[PDB]
Amino acid sequence: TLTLVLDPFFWMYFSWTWLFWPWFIAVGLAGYGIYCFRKHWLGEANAFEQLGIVTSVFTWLTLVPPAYFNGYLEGWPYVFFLAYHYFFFFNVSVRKRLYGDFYARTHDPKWDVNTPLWSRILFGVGIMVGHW
Amino acid sequence: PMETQIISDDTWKLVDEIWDKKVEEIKAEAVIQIEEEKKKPQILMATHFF
Repeated sequence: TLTLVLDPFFWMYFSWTWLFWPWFIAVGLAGYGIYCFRKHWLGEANAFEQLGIVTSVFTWLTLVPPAYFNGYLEGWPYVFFLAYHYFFFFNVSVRKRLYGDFYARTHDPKWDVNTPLWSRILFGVGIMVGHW
Repeated sequence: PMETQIISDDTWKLVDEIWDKKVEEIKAEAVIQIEEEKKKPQILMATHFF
């Protein structure tokens, strides 16, 4: 560790790889998101991890598409990235206001609409293909 | 004595049924009263959008 810290070439190559910083957080958030998403699929995810999955999806659907295919963001991407966060937050806001909390109330199992998973992932893939 | 039998042998069965019902409910609720595993908020209720 000490011969790495005082190393000139290590720091110089560190600065060489300092050139590529915005794309590293954009990819590590994907790993953190898939980890939290597997945990939420298992079912022990706190609300922070769920909003983190939401944030990772919104970043790679409204911050990344013009960060890679243009190399730079100005104008629309920040506005629509926050607009998605703003638009996801009515089923969460209403269901904290007109409820005690977000705790799932016991209900009739045939009321919730369920669809085959291949159709769901087909819809998601089509939506991303349209946005990209 | 002048007194023949009174209210019934049927409403005694009714009050015995009530007694037995409440006794079984108390006995059941004294054993399986606490089984709590997890309470995760459904802050991603997917049926609303997805």
